[PDB]
Amino acid sequence: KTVIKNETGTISISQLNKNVWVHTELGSFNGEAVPSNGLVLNTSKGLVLVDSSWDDKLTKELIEMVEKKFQKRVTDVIITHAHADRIGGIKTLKERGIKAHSTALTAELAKKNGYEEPLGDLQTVTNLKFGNMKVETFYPGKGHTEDNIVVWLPQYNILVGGCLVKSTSAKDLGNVADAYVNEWSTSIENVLKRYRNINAVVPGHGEVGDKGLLLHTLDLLK
Ligand SMILES: O=C(O)/C(S)=C/c1c(F)ccc(F)c1F
Ligand SMILES: [Zn+2]
Ligand SMILES: [Zn+2]
Repeated sequence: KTVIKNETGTISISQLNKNVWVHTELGSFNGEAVPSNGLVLNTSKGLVLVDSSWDDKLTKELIEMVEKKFQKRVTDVIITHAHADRIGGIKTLKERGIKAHSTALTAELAKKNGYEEPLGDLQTVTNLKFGNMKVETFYPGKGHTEDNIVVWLPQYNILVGGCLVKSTSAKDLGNVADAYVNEWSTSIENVLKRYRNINAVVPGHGEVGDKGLLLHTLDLLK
């Protein structure tokens, strides 16, 4: 697939189909680069992102790269939980007039932790349409965090698992300070029950996979 990088290599976009790309950014933490993934949706009414990035500098540069390439503005972002990889660029979004969608719980947690607040407009199931691009958001229950949601593209059967879903390279659950490891299995089961025919699964970190990433996450939770 087509892969396009910034000069530093810290931001990359990879094409999944004509209108759907994965964005990946490296956040540097004590000398260790840590990548994280979101989506870029190229719609007839603008660009929509699933997730920002670790901080405002990276978010600014991601927006600028995609607006230049796709020749449209970023209009909306969906924030999938209130950790820095997802929400760290919220100040940039607000000051540019980019709408930052989230559940109410994600917005409360953002505020509790000193971030600017997203809209708190998403429910347990929300169906959005941007141009011709359909987007469903789903709260499956607690897992990696109490608030994590997934994003589904029904025209492509693409699931953005976010940090609820571990990549094949993840050999443990990672940081579980804010996680609910009992509920996590049930939450993944709720995803597997809702979306029974999945073409790709985008984890929060690591390589794109398929429903096997869900099953891998269930095994890590044993
Ligand atoms: O494993 C992950 O998906 C994530 S988001 C871990 C994590 C976290 F628990 C707290 C803060 C943060 F900045 C993080 F990156
Ligand atoms: Zn997280
Ligand atoms: Zn994460």
